[PDB]
Amino acid sequence: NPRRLSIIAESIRDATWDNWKHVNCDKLTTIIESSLNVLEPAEYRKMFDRLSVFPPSAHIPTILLSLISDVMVVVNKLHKYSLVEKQPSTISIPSIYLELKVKLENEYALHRSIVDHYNIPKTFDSDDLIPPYLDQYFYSHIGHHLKNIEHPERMTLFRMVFLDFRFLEQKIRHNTLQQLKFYKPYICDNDPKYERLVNAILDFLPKIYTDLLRIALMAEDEAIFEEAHKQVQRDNEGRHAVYLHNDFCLIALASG
Amino acid sequence: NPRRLSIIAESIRDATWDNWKHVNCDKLTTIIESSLNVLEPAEYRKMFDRLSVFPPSAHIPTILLSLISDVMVVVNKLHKYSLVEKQPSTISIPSIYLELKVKLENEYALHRSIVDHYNIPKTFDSDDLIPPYLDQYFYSHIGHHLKNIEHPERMTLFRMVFLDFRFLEQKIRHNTLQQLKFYKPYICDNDPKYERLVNAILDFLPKIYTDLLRIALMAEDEAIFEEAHKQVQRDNEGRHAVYLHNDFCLIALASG
Repeated sequence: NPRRLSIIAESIRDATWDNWKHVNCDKLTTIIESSLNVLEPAEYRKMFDRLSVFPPSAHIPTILLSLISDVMVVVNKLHKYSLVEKQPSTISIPSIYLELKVKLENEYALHRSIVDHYNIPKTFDSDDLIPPYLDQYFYSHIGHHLKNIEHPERMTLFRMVFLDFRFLEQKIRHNTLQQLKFYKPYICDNDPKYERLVNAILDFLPKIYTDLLRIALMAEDEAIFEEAHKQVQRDNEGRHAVYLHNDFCLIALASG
Repeated sequence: NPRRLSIIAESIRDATWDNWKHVNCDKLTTIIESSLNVLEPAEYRKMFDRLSVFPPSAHIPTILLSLISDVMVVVNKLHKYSLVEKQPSTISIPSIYLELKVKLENEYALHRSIVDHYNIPKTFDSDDLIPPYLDQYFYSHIGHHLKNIEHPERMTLFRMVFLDFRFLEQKIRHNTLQQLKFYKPYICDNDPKYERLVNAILDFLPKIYTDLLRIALMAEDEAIFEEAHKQVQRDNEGRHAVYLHNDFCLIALASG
């Protein structure tokens, strides 16, 4: 937006990166909070502060905010102001409102939120490894929250040691790098056995019903086949995001 | 009207079912009451609240309105305002104000109202099993009131054991269709021994003075013949719809 660019440019002359992200946390936050001041604080601001846990680029279902027609009427009026855009039927937030104001101001509800960010995903456990995930939230945003809560859920709920979530993520998303972005920045104290085992998994992961279990059989060195057994019991690079009508291709000299 | 339609569409666009009947409990109930603010609670609103005991869309007799001529002029001026249309002398109620206006707001006058709603039919009892039911109200309301009060009065005045209701309702409605709607859900208050007998007679009911006696004679395991003996002491589906004549007809392909 023009005002953010103008204020950032003016701040830079009096650093291109310090004033770009660090400074102006007390000038821009002033005007955006002045705009915020229109809302009734008791009911609205608290619900807004509940929303800090979401990824900066994220869409929000109604049940999650309900945990954290009253809720839908409330979000309706907050949208009516200019603070929460609803679409048919996830809901998202303006970033200019998202990553600046509530980023600065927050209580320790994060834990009460984040355990709820474990409470409902734990309920989303099915007989098989087919849980009713949400396409954008349960597939993507779950990694942040599961890393936020604790370690042991990392070796179970992200199903990296499992196999089904791979199929779910791949088939529902079209696509792969967006998983790697969650495969690398998600390696915490998950012990030597997994630190390294999931790294061996990740080395193979970019290299590509019965097909998935058969290919898991090859990685016998990893426990992937170990649970592929229970599942059956119960081209280096390829682009498909462009579907059809393509002619020619070529590659950067500088390997870029 | 183009007020409830407009507000319901607004609420739905801002769930087609929650906003249909469940939501708007604060915005369809304010307006449905704000319009009624021109009245007084001493005489009008009190009896109007008492009238909530009646079905969502049905009638009200003069005498039963009396026990729950002053009432007559009261409902006359209420008709004048806009509360209770008076017709020749059955009287019916608007469904909007009976249903969405007074359902949420109700004081515990139901006990006296329903005990009176039992007392009047008990007074409306004869030596034989011919009670002085009014044409429409009593036939369509004694079942509800009996289910409201207790099971033995249902056992008596439903006349599942007696045979006279089977004649009176069928020959005063033309049909037994609504008699089946009485029998099917009104099972709760009795005893399961009576309930299985009512199940058997309910199964017998859609299949079909002295003729009724002969029909009841065939059913020997039920008390209907047992009472039919005192009454005399003291086929397949048939519609009969258009009163002039009928030319052609057919059944839907999907049995629908």
